[PDB]
Amino acid sequence: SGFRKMAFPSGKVEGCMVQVTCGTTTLNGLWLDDVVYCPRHVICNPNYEDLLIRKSNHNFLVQAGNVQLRVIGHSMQNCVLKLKVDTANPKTPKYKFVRIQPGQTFSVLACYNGSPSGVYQCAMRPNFTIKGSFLNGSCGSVGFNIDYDCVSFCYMHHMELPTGVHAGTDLAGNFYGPFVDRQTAQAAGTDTTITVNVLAWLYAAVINGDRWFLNRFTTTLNDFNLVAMKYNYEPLTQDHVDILGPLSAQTGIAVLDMCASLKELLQNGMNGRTILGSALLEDEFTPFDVVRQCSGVTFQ
Amino acid sequence: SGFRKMAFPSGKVEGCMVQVTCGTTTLNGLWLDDVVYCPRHVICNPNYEDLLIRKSNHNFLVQAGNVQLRVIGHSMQNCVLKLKVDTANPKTPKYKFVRIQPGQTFSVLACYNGSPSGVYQCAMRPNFTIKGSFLNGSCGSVGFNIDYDCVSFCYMHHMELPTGVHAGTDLAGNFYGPFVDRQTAQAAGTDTTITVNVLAWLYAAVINGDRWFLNRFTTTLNDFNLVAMKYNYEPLTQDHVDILGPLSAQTGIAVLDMCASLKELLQNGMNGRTILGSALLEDEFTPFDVVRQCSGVTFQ
Ligand SMILES: *[C@H](O)[C@H](C[C@@H]1CCNC1=O)NC(=O)[C@H](CC(C)(C)C)NC(=O)[C@@H](NC(=O)OCc1ccccc1)C1CC1
Ligand SMILES: *[C@H](O)[C@H](C[C@@H]1CCNC1=O)NC(=O)[C@H](CC(C)(C)C)NC(=O)[C@@H](NC(=O)OCc1ccccc1)C1CC1
Repeated sequence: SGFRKMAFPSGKVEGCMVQVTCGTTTLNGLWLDDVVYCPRHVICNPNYEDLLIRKSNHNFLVQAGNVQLRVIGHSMQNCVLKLKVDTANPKTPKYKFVRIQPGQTFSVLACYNGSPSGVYQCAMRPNFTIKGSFLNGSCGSVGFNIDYDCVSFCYMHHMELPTGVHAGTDLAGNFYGPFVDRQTAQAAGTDTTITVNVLAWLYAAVINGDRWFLNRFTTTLNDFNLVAMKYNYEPLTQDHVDILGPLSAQTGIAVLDMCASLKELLQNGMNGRTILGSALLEDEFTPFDVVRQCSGVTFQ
Repeated sequence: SGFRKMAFPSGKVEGCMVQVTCGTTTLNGLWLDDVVYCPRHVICNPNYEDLLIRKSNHNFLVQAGNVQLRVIGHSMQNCVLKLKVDTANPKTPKYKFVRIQPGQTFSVLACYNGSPSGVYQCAMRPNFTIKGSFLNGSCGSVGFNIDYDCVSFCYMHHMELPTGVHAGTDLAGNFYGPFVDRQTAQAAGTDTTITVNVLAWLYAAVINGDRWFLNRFTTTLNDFNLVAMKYNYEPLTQDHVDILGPLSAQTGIAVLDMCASLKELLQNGMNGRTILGSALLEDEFTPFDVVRQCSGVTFQ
């Protein structure tokens, strides 16, 4: 038992990170097959693709450790550079590129100079930012989930907004949210709490022996949603309730009783008590995250 | 910027996890060179020396993916079994076996049937437990730190105590804390807060822009101590103050002044405010961890 913020194991992603140097800018790249994916602003109100046509293949130093990968061709797909190199990465996992939805979580392998520094779990916030940990040179670090043996890359890091939150793209180069890879003013937008995740985390708490917050008040999805709007919570939908099925069925607490639990926590606070070692309602565990961890799902 | 609970990348440990089955008991083992380390209760108020002498090398199916490893010897060092096998692990990294002190952190690569499930950080609490995430079948999972390219193995899991906390050994088989690997009633003992860690996380907060908790008050080492023991915080030594020097100089906040901040936080609480997104005072970040995350250090 116990419950912790758990990342995927990152060896499948570690074996892909490369350093991409161009001019006096260095950042990270993702080497899959004979392609290196990286943020286009390594070539830097830019006209990126005017700036790209003025580039040559030999202008791009790609270093997989202490071995120089040589670029045989390049193209730009939205906000990512794709660098065609002369070597297939023999450590290329089975992979896909996916675009995650907000509320969904993923592991970030933060890198600098091609080298993995640490791994941690993030959620895509409702305002299309992530609360990451990223310094100068961490761009090109990827987020990912694993299913069985296949890596689903969902995030690549590009920028930090003034409120200390982070913004990036999928591996197709399209930003999450209304951000651009340009050093002009832009703000994260107001965030909201991922309600379905909070409820998932309360189930996890029950599955682990935290029941002090429970009651047997019930509620309707409509009455609950009136309260969710009052406290800056995302609306709860019947689809959310459905995904919460397995969790409810394992604990014996109907979704709508646990929603009534959430409501009393929202109106009365937690009153000096902690849930799973936290004094706040945690919203970065999906239902799938709860089920995987509380049942020991592993990955080949 | 940002500060999140960050694990070492796990791929060097991933290449060393195997499945160890004996009788009907399966748990995880660590395969370095031609030796597989695992919890000794895999051969299970027993008598382990008697139980071991009754075992043959063929009783141990050590299973590495789809490559059965032939056992060709065995021995018991305290609570760990050492299974010499006929193949040296080609993916053996540079490694060390270290016994860590309380307050020190490490990453845990939770595993099941020799397959990684996730990675996360933990601290050796002062009562020699850890607050992990471990189910049936997770024994043999290791805790570790990474330095340049060297894996310092420091923990191997064995058991969960009734409070939901977790107990284990170093890789020389010696338990942390008074605990024994048998189904005899044993409780964790009273835990305390790692004061030096809380102060380091206060600095992380400062480096990341949370200053609301600071003040111009100051204190003596003993006066702040007089307060820590009131609140179950552990003594702060002058050795700890020294270790906080780098953080003190980078922020220009003297440690005894940060102690004054923490003192005020202990006597008044957080009163609705968060620090680094927590409403409790976090103690599972060492000064190391802060400097490494807030400066970006990597691992080849
Ligand atoms: C890639 O290594 C870095 C990562 C940044 C640096 C520290 N933390 C990070 O996540 N990315 C950048 O340096 C980008 C470069 C561009 C903009 C993608 C070309 N710059 C930023 O992250 C800057 N953010 C920014 O420009 O956001 C909009 C903004 C808001 C207010 C005033 C001006 C601009 C920020 C580091 C300076
Ligand atoms: C190895 O896979 C497991 C890991 C445990 C299982 C659940 N979570 C974990 O971290 N280890 C065990 O099953 C041990 C086996 C021994 C005792 C180490 C040989 N058993 C336990 O963890 C059990 N706890 C226990 O025996 O603690 C002492 C105790 C306390 C109170 C009353 C009696 C005994 C418990 C999981 C079943």
